[PDB]
Amino acid sequence: MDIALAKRVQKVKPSPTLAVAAKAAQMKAQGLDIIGLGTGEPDFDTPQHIKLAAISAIEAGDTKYTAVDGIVELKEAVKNKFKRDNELDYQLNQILVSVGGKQSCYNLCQAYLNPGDEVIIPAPYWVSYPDMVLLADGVPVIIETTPAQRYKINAQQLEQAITPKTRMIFLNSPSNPSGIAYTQNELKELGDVLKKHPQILIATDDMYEHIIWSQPFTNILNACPELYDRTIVLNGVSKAYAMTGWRIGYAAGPAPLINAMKTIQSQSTSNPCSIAQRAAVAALNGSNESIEEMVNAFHQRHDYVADRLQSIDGIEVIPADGTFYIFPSVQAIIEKRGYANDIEFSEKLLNEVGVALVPGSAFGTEGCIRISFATGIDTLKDALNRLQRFCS
Amino acid sequence: MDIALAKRVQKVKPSPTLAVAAKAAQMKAQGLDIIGLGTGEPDFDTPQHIKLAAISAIEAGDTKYTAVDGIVELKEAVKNKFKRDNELDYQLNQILVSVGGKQSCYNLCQAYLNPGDEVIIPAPYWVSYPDMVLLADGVPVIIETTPAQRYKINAQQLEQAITPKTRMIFLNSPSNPSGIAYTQNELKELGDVLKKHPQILIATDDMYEHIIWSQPFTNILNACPELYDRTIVLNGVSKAYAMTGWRIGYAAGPAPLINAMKTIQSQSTSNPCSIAQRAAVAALNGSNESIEEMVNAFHQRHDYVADRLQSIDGIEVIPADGTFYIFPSVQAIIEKRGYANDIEFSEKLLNEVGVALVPGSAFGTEGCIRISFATGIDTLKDALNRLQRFCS
Repeated sequence: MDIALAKRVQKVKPSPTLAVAAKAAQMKAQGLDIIGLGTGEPDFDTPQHIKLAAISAIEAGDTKYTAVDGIVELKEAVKNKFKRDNELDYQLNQILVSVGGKQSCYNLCQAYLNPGDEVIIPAPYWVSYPDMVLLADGVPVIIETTPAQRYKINAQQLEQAITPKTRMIFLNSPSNPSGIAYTQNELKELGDVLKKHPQILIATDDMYEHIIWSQPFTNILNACPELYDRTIVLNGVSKAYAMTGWRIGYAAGPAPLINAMKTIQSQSTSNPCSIAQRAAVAALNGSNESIEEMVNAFHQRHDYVADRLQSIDGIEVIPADGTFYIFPSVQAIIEKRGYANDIEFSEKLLNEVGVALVPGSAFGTEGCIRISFATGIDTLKDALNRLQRFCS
Repeated sequence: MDIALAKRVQKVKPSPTLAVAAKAAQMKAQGLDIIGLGTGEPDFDTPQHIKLAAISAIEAGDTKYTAVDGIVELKEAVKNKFKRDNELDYQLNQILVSVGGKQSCYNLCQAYLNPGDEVIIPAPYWVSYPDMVLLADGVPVIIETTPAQRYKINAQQLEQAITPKTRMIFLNSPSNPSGIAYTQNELKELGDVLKKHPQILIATDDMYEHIIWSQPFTNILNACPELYDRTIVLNGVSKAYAMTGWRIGYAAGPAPLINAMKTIQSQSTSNPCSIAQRAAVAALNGSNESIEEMVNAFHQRHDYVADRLQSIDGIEVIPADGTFYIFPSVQAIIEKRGYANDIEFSEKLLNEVGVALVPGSAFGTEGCIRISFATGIDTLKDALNRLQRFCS
């Protein structure tokens, strides 16, 4: 009598960042004093001129289907953003507007990956990279890194993991969860390895491109232009303009790949919310001021948090270059107390002092925790006080 | 030099509804005198109370991540809409809000179907049914119907199509492209066959449920409530409330299937645009004044269009029960003028008098065309004058 389900969903698990978020929302909605230091979104509202454009779009009758791959105003804005921000040249047939940055990745895997294809994924990785590979029947090949490398892979590791079967790699810099960015010198060394394997497609996820303070943002294509013809660039307005719930991402890459991704999209979501596309145009075509103000605040919150974590015995802290995440290791605490792993550390801490985090093993790096400083410094000081009490 | 693309994407060919829409848009954009008769979307704005609710959600800052399967106000409004409209009972863990009703269908295939699984699809079909089945490596099993059977399958056809590997059926009533609705009598005769094959999931697509005039709407569960355990109901607001651009659909069925579909969604789009969800809450909880207003206009247009198509020699026409489509056969003309098929008929009609419509072959019924009367009652009088001048 029991309904049998698709073998492909048994291979993955539901988003565990989103499960921590939903655990804490529901505990909060039941009256409990919980603090969700595992946020995926800033504490700023969408800037006012983006709102007025979405409102104004609703009043004009922009409530219809559009080109599946995005209205021309949006694709133009994207084209000009890649020229003016990243000195990359893309035609409009190389651009695809999608329903969040996550879908861009999902379309890429469905559009490109065949059963058994191996995808190099550096750990610590964004939770969804292996699940999106697995849903397309690819094989995640994880490269584990340590604080002794500031959580960045190196050329001999990469060459070691590459195989005749490997057909894609994800490079995510600035990284969710670590907050670390590859310098240009370092990206050059990785491109050198990659130019020797022409069958490998390079997916650079630049979603945190503007949330960076230790250096100006660079990506693999600035470092090694030679790889242009086999790189998809993935990006979005989610984090740079606090438009998380608007669900607008975008991508640029080789025309045949973009057309295939568009094929998957026309058969799953068709076009994104047309009101949200209009909002996105206002964002990309607007001034970066609300960015600079947001990023300055994230930076001062980051320094506050990193220094708080430094004062807690048993916590080894690696400072981020960007994003609103920091990824310290609680391994010393796990060992002295006898917990199985960072999951138990996370469950105990939630249950004892009400701080909800994402355990590092959800990202492939056991013994760490992911802390988001995308909330106000008052929430931060409270939560870190609670984490300090727990670690005593 | 060239990027190789995934085998699954080679199984699907571009949508013919999307290609007619885009080709007519270039022809109007160059200045030719084109009338579009192949839109899949009403010519009404989104009603004011929905628009107001969305604007107010923008100003209120509901611009962040929600629960992946939808805000609880919208899930409750779906629960009550199913109880109120269709006398079906569903709990919140049986309901999933998706990025358009197309995504509900896509999530369903990815969550349910295993490679080799056969899915029964009555012809004429919505053009996306077989593509979505193939993208999940399932195998479409078309039941072909004739204008004489009013383009409906009978019990004998459904029994002869079922095999050990039949796992799903799509029942789309009222139908895109035909406009025909099954009666409760005919559905029960179908449910009686399905009762003898418990392994078949039933996917009833009721997106056009309110766009009906020939009879009260009923679906397979009003006909055979016993099938409740193995039926998922797909719906949405795109067609009833003129909200295609908003990208909100919803589904109700068995909790373990709804949860796998949620898993797929959590790894592809996350939650749909939070602004659209509030707009959807206003639509479902609102009055039905917009719909009755829209639907009677469509009834008036259909009746005019149908009366017209009878008077044209060589055209046989079956009147519609609803939707904004009519699906008449031009086969007598293809023979007479020696055309290859409805495709050559459709390019020649668009070349000669600039009427854009969709050939019946795209929905799997050679020799018909889909006319859509979701345009002005004035524009329709002209479209149909051009149609004699082509056919007479």
